[PDB]
Amino acid sequence: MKRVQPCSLDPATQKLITNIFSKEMFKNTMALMDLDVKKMPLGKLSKQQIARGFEALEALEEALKDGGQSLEELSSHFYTVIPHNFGHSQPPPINSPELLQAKKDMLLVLADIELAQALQAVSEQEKTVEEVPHPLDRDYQLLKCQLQLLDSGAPEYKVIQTYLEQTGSNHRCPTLQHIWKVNQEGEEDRFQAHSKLGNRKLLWHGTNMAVVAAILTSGLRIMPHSGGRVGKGIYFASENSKSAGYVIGMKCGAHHVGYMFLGEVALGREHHINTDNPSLKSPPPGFDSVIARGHTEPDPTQDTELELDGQQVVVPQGQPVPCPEFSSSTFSQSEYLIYQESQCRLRYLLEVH
Ligand SMILES: C[C@H](NC(=O)CCc1nc2ccccc2c(=O)[nH]1)c1ccc(S(N)(=O)=O)cc1
Repeated sequence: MKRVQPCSLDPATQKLITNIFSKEMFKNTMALMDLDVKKMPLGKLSKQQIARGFEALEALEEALKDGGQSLEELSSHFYTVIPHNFGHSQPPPINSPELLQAKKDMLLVLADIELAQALQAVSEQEKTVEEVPHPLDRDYQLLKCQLQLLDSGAPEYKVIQTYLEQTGSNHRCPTLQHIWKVNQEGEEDRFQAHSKLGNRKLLWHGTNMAVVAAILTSGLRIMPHSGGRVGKGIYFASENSKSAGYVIGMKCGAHHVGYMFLGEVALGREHHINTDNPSLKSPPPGFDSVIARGHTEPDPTQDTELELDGQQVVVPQGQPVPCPEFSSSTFSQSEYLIYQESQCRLRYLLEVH
């Protein structure tokens, strides 16, 4: 009988680790994506199944763009590979770009749920040691990501709170509960490659609770089937309200808990666009980033800076104001795009209610 060592984590961090590895959380997310958890339990999810789903979506995409299989037949194959639940009615045929991308996105999220399950598999060294860490220590250790909870008077704390408050929704701004500093080392080496590149900004990235463990383990990633209104890159926002739209939170007790990242992004020379371009795979030549510019932007006259690893990083502090040059943009709020994973380092994780 092995000893369970006492937990080293503070209460807030124990809660985070409980939440981002929660089996209920993961199954709730699968239900929210219309998956049939009975047919596709967490422990049964595999990389092969996910890869087969992407092959089925690739066939669908080719059909959508002959005498090949019907969209219904090809949809049926996808739905056999990745079981869905629509209260035991037929699932719907995947017959639009929008629905195709929504299934790609679902699988990208499912891939990160499978990553978290794979991470948790018990190693052989763990079966042999006579003492084990507390389970929340074990789970924290698996991330290979240093988290340090910040208190009120950490130098950046007020700056981050201000960014959240001034750029979050005016009527029901998310309520800040915790901030952690995030150090995923060996993001370090690849990030140091952009050390010459100025124009760094701290930007919001909101996400599903179900992908937080994966992000902490592996950083923000660009995968083969990722897409959106500015193409195949990593998406950020300068307005918390925009990123908060992507936060899938979870009911815990009387409240709704969600997580948002702050990334330091080396934007370099910006290419500004004012119309959607879902086909982009890089900036144009001589540019380091693409900014889909919104009707509004956090008032640039109120920008401050933080010093992170000896570099100045801009942090907006202003309420959003109108930008006359982009009053006719297809974007209400800006989307900031990088097309190399190396141009972002995770810096902070916020718990918001
Ligand atoms: C489908 C899901 N996408 C998101 O979570 C997008 C979240 C998001 N989109 C934004 C778009 C514009 C501006 C801001 C954001 C943002 O803050 N989050 C996703 C989840 C996981 C992955 S992975 N496993 O390839 O690293 C990729 C994509």
